[PDB]
Amino acid sequence: HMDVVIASSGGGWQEAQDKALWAPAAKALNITYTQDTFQNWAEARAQVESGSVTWDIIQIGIADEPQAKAAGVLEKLDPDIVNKADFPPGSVTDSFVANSNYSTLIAWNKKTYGDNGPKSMADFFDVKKFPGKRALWNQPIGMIEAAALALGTPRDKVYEFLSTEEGRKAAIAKLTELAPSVSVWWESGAQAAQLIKDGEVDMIITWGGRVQGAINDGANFAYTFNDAQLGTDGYAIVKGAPHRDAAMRFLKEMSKAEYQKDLPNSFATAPANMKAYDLAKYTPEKMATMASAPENVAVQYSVDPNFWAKHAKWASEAYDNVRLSR
Ligand SMILES: NC(=O)CC[C@H](NC[C@@]1(O)OC[C@@H](O)[C@@H](O)[C@@H]1O)C(=O)O
Ligand SMILES: [Ca+2]
Ligand SMILES: [Ca+2]
Repeated sequence: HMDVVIASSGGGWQEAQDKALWAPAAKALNITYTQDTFQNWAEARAQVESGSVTWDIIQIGIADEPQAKAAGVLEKLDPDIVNKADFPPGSVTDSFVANSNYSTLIAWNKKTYGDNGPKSMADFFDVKKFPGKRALWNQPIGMIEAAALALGTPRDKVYEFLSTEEGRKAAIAKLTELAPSVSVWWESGAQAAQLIKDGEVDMIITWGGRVQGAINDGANFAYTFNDAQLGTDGYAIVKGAPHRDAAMRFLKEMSKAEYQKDLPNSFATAPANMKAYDLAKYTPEKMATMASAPENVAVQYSVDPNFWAKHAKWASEAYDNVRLSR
């Protein structure tokens, strides 16, 4: 009840944040903290709506931020919590501080397809060319866009296509056509990593760090950055946080280059603080696994928070219908 409560999505990703950021920053500030886990920012909304907020810091996505901010779920962060020039443009708002870049990408089972696995969203959606069990997230960010890409939309026109009612309906129709081949709608990064380790799916759209972690654990899977979504993860403080002031100081400390440099030590993620790269001096081998590496960025498209700030409610309901058809 006296400790700052920080929450992310568990598994290897939470363990990496706790080791590189939370435990060293709390030690430097001589403070005590408690961890929690959640999969959707709507759980932070529920706390705000119930009138009993227990979480202080929440780890959310860059495209969750406009929605959460509009719903009054987030506190406004103190000015100069970070220097905006040290982070990618748009990754730091008045209610969010980025901690990393990651990819929502295609991974496939080498026992099923060998080296000849799906290398694009058109291939992921091609049950004729690639027969097998698919796994998709139970939340729509990266999933609606995957269907738009599968329909032939160029990566740079994804959100131009999803700007019309016609494009949005076509993306849902493409997901509905794929739905009978979707054996599991994964709910957490650790569950997606477990599906990969057990070879329970033939192909999956999930986060790069989770995929690489499963492969490091022995999974006979391969993956590509082609047609992947370049995402941004970060921190926000819950509106009415019981330890708001202490949380603000903790978030300021953990955003520093000295902690950020250690974030990809074992977990395949890309630090958001640009000064971390100079401090750590990552090997080319290390850089190649990073979502934000130039060669990887070249075959990706960035998530658009402006799209999600407008059509999240529609996407949630329509995507729920696609999954509820099973
Ligand atoms: N930054 C990273 O490298 C990790 C990427 C990825 N994070 C995705 C996430 O932030 O997306 C929005 C929310 O669903 C979160 O629960 C989740 O941790 C993961 O958990 O694997
Ligand atoms: Ca994991
Ligand atoms: Ca990951």
